Amino acid sequence: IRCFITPDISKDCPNGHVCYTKTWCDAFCSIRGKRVDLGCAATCPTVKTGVDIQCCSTDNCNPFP
Amino acid sequence: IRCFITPDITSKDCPNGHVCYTKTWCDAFCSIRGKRVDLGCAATCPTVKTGVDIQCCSTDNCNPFPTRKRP
Amino acid sequence: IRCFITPDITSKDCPNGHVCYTKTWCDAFCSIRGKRVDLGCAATCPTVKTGVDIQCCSTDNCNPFPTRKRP
Amino acid sequence: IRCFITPDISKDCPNGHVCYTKTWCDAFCSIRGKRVDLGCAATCPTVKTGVDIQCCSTDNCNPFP
Amino acid sequence: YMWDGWYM
Amino acid sequence: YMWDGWYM
Repeated sequence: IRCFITPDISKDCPNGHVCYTKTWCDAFCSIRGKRVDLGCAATCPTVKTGVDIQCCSTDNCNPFP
Repeated sequence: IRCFITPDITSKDCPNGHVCYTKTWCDAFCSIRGKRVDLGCAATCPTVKTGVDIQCCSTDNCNPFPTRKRP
Repeated sequence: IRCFITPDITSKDCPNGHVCYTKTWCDAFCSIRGKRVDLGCAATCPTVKTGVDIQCCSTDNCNPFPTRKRP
Repeated sequence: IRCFITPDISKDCPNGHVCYTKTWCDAFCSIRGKRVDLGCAATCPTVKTGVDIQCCSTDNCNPFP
Repeated sequence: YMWDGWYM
Repeated sequence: YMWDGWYM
């Protein structure tokens, strides 16, 4: 599967991996917008309160928002 | 509740019932540096005064650094 | 000359004779985000206008983000 | 020799080392003041335009400014 | 970051 | 940083 991997923004990841888009606010949220992390992992990563992750299973499915 | 707490820029965990806040005010260095801008959490909201600009909110990470959202 | 150049916050090398500058202005998002604050270097200083606040200086790293140095 | 090592702010460094204080502006210089790095090295480190380094050879000679 | 610039 | 706070 092909995923975007920041800060490259496209890589070939092993079949079975998912692409992901993590977004969340840090203290600069009103100054620079949300933090954005694009990558791929063998399973959808776990995160915490305040972090949005979208995991998807098709090529290039996690472009920069 | 999660709040930003200066001097760091990452979210921190505060006890249930606290409010996140921002506070822009003149400390000892105002004549040299301008107003200080603190991010914190507290059980009650701090007080609005002639020289103190304050934001208070009760949802996670709701107190990033203030900006003027207009020209 | 060394100047700060956004979006990064670290010093960069610019050709001899350039000036460091800051430029605070309204881009397309001013109604949502407020004024943009750019740091750069150029051969000439950008222009001061009713809506544009500008600093220009000619020494290394002289253009950090602007602040209001008073209450 | 004893030097301050940020962010510890005091460590024992081998005899012959020097303590140092590096200070310099990043783009936050007017917002948070200068960057500050305290450490020790076998020789006074080399730096660049815009960076001030003070190297000293006595215990605790590089305190936070 | 989402934005390509710094805003006040 | 030199200062223990953020200033505007």
